[PDB]
Amino acid sequence: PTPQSTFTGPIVVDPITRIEGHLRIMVEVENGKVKDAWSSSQLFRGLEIILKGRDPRDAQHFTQRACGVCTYVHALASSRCVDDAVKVSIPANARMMRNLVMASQYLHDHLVHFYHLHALDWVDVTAALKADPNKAAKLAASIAPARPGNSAKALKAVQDKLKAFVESGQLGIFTNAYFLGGHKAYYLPPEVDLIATAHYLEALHMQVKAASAMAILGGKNPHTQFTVVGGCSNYQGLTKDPLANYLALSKEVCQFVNECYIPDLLAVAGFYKDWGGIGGTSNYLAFGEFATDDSSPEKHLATSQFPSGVITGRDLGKVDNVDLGAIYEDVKYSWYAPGGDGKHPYDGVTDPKYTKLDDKDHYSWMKAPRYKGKAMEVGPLARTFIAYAKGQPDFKKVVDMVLGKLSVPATALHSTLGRTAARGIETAIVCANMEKWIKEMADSGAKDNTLCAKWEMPEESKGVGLADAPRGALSHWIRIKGKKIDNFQLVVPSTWNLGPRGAQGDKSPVEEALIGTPIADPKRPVEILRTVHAFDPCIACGVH
Amino acid sequence: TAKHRPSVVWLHNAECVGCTEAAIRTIKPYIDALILDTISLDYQETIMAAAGEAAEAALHQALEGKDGYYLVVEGGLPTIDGGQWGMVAGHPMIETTKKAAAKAKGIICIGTCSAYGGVQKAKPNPSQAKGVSEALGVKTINIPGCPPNPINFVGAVVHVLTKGIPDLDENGRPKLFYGELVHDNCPRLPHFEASEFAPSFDSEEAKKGFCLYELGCKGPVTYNNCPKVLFNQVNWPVQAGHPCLGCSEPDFWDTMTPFYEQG
Ligand code: SF4
Ligand code: SF4
Ligand code: FCO
Ligand code: F3S
Ligand SMILES: [Mg+2]
Ligand code: NI
Repeated sequence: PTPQSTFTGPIVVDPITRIEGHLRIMVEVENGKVKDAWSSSQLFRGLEIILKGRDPRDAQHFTQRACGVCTYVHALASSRCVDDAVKVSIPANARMMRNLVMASQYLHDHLVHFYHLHALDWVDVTAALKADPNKAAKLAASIAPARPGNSAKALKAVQDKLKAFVESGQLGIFTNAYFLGGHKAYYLPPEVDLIATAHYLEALHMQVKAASAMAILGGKNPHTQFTVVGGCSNYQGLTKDPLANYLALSKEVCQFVNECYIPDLLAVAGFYKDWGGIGGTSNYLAFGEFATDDSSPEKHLATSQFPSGVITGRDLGKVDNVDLGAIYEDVKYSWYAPGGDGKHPYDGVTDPKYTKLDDKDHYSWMKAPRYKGKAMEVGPLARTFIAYAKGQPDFKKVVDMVLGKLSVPATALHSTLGRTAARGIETAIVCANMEKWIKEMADSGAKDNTLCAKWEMPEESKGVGLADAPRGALSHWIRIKGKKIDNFQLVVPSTWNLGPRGAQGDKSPVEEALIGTPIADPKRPVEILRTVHAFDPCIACGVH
Repeated sequence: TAKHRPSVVWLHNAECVGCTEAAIRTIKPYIDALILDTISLDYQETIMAAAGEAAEAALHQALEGKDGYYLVVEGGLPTIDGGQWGMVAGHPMIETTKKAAAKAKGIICIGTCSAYGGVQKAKPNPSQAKGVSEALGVKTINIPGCPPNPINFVGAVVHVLTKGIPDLDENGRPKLFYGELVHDNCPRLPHFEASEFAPSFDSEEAKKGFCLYELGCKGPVTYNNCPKVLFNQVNWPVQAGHPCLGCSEPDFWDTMTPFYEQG
C-alpha cells in the first residue's frame, strides 16, 4: 500500500539537493498525488556564447567545464565534433582510448550516483542504528556474495562510527534529512539500512580508485586532458605497465559493482516494487556508445556496442534509426528571447532573457529539445530499452535476470524503479566488457602506437560530435567560418530529460514522470526526490 | 566523549561541481574520515540529505551556530539582473554568499571560478560573473585550478583549522602549493632547455615525449604543483602528452587562449 496523504496544493523543492547544479521543482498536488509539474533550472552560464569567435581547437577545454561530474564527456563530444568538422578519421588506438575513458567514467559516475546522491532517498541512515549487526551480517550473508566488508564485525564498526557521529549532535550532511524520526515512504528494514550505509562509506573510498583508473588514460580526474583534434595525446596510455594498473584498478571497482552496488540495488528494488508503477515515460533516445567505428557520426550510430535508436510509445518492436536532422530545441517556456523555437542545433541560438521566478510562461534556463515534436528520455533506461529491443546479448541477459530476480514484467521498467535499475544494469555490462576492451587496446598499442592523425583546419565547415554519456544522448554541434567558431551548440542529456515544456506546451520527461507521484508527507516529499534523482539530473550540463 | 568539530558551510554558485568532485578524491584523509572526525560539513548541496526548505533551514542553522563556521565557496557569482541568473531557494547566489561571508571565520575559494571568476566570466561574460573576493569585497583564500588538487584544498582546510591562514601569494594562493611553476618541476624540462619540442601530436617527437611548449603548454607561466603531487596518485596532463592550459591562473580562459598556441 503506497503511502499517500490527502494533501492538496503546491509544493516547491528548491534546492533539489543530491544532483548536479541548480534545480527548482514545482508541483501541484491533489489528494496526495502530483497533478502538474515544472522543472525550473536556476543557473545560466552561457558557454555557447563564450565560444563564439574562438579557436575550434579550444572548444573541448571550455565545454568540458559544462560539468565536473560527467567530466570528460563534453571534451569527448567536442573532439568528436571538431574531428567531424575537419573530416579527420582518428586512429584505431584513439577510438579505443577515448572509448575506455568513457567506460571508466560510467563506472565512477554511476557508483557515486547510486550511493552518494540516490541512496538517501531510499535508505534511512539513522534507522541503521537500530539494526543488530549480527542479524544484518546474516542478512547480507544470505543475499549478496560473501565478503569481509559484510561481516558482523565490519557492520558493527560502521554502526559504532555512525553512532558516535549522531550522538555528537552535529549531523552534518544528515541535518534535517527527510528520514529523521522515520518516514512512511521509507520501507527498508534497519538491517538493510545498515548494509547499504556500510557500502555508502566503502563507495566513498572505491570511487577514488575508479577515478585513478580513469586518470591513467585521461591524465587527471576531474577534467581529463588527453584528447586532441585527430586523436589522443597519451602515448603512455598505450603501454603495458599503465594498462596493467588500469585493469587491476578496474577489476577492483567492478568487484565492488558486483559485490555491493548490484545487490544493494536489487534489495532496494525488491522492497520498493511499487515504484515500478510510478514515474514512467514513453519515448527513448540514444546515440549509442562504445562504437567499433567512430570515423563519422553515421558510423558511430551504426556500430555503437551500446546501440543507438529511438523508441516511441513504449513500442519495443519498432526501434527507429536516429535522424540527426530531426533534433531541434524550443525556447517558448525558457528564459530566452522570442523567435528561437524549432532550431536545429546547427542553427541554434542562445539569447538569454530572464523574466521572473515561477513565471509559468518562462521558467527554465534550459531549452526544450524535441524530436519531431516529441520529448525524449535519454540515459541508462533509454539505452537499456533500445539494447534490449534489438536483442543486444548482454542487455537481454542482465535485464531478463533482473526481471527474474524481482519477478516483474519488462513493462515494469518504464518507471522510476526501472530507471534506477537500468543504471546498475549497464554498469555490470560495462564491467563485463572492460578486460576485453583493455586487451584490444593493449594488443593494438603494442603493435603500433599511432594515436593522432594529421588534419587541416577548413575555412568553413560544420560537424557534429555524438556520445552517449552516463546521463544519455549528448551532441555538440559546430559551424566553422573563417577557421573560427561561428556557432557552437550543446544539446545535453539533462536538456532532453529535465528541460521545460516545448513550443506545444508538452511536458518534458521529468515533468511527465512526476505526474501521479504519491506524497505521503507534504512537509518531507521524498517521492519527488526519488523520481527526479532517478534521472540523475545535471543542471550545469543541461543549461551550459 | 564528544569533541566539537569545526563547522564548514560549502556553497555552490556558478560552477560545474568539478571542485566538489576533486575534493572527494582526497586520500589524506579520505572524505568520510574528514567529515566524521575532522570537520562538521553542515551544508553541501551535492551530498546533503535535506532538500528544499529543510536544506535551506540546515544552512540557516549552520550560519547561526554558536561556534561560528568556515565558508567554502565553489563557483563564480553571476551578477547581471540583480544576480537573478543564478539562484538557490529563490535567492540570488550573490545575496546568499554575501550573507554567509559576513560571519565566516574564513573563506576558502575552491577552484578558479570562485577565486577569480572562472569559465563563466570568460569573454563576453554574458552573466557578468565575478570571483568571490571581487563580488563581495572580502579577502578569500584562493585554491585555484579547474579543478584544484584535493591535496591543495584539504591541506588548506586542515591548515586554516589547526595553524591559521597560510602564507598567500599576490593572487591569494597558499605558497605551500602554488609557490612553484608547473614548468620548473616538469620532467620534460631538459627537452625544453635543449629546444626539443613536438611540432604536432602525431609527430615522432610527441611519441618520444618532447616538450609541449610549441603546442601551447602554459607550464612556464602557471603556478601549481601538478607534476610534483600528480592527480589520482597516477598522472598529470603533460605526462599524458597534453600541454598545460594554465588552469590555476586568474582569467586563464582569456589569458591562456588559444590553448594550442603561445600567441
Ligand atoms: S574551477 Fe573548474 S572544476 Fe571548479 S567549478 Fe569552476 S569550472 Fe568547475
Ligand atoms: S611540457 Fe610544458 S611544463 Fe613541461 S618543459 Fe615543456 S613547456 Fe615546460
Ligand atoms: N552524463 C552526463 Fe552530463 C548531463 N546531463 C552530460 O553530457
Ligand atoms: S592545466 Fe591545470 S591541472 Fe595542472 S597541469 Fe596545468 S595547472
Ligand atoms: Mg545548448
Ligand atoms: Ni553533468
